[PDB]
Amino acid sequence: GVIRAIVRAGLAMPGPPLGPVLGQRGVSINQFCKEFNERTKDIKEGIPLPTKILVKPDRTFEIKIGQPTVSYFLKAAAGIEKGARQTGKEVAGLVTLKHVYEIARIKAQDEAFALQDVPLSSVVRSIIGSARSLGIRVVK
RNA sequence: AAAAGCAGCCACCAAUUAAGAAAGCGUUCAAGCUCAACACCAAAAAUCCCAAACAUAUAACUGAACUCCUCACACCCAAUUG
Ligand SMILES: [Mg+2]
Repeated sequence: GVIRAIVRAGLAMPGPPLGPVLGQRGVSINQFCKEFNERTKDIKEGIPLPTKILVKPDRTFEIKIGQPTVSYFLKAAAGIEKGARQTGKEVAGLVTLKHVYEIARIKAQDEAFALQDVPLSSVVRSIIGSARSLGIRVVK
């Protein structure tokens, strides 16, 4: 019916997360990989991009890609790749306010990513809480 | 190389208008099914089980050599004794 993937854009086509996991349901991996590579080339690579693949009963696909994620997104915005081993103890990310405003503004895009709130405060609160759960803390 | 929500540890925020970084079930692994919440909502052993038997007429009856009623009283213990 519907599957949710998070394979990295730059990553061409692995095996487990796109081979047997999908073969059990019968698919055409060629077209899926081609569309994924096209969407990856359409924008700078090196960032995960979710997707809402719509598996039709006629063995046809209609991929629906979106904006980057939140984990790696904030990890790259703060400047640290690997996260903390124990949070919130092992602090790491220390983001200011202007960067948070900018990242929230550029994230406020795809409606499929839960954008049922008119103001942006409610939306940015979610990513702020997610960062708090991570080894990142909001400065100022 | 993997556990993403349950091989192991951390904090467990918070957007859905209004509620789990997940309380179970099932997944190598994700897939699927529920829940927390919201909208009216005790019996068994060998000859054969063993007293008939009734729930609905007024709390009181029956029941000794125990006590009493007429008379006179020494006349219900092993061994032993007087
Ligand atoms: Mg007498």
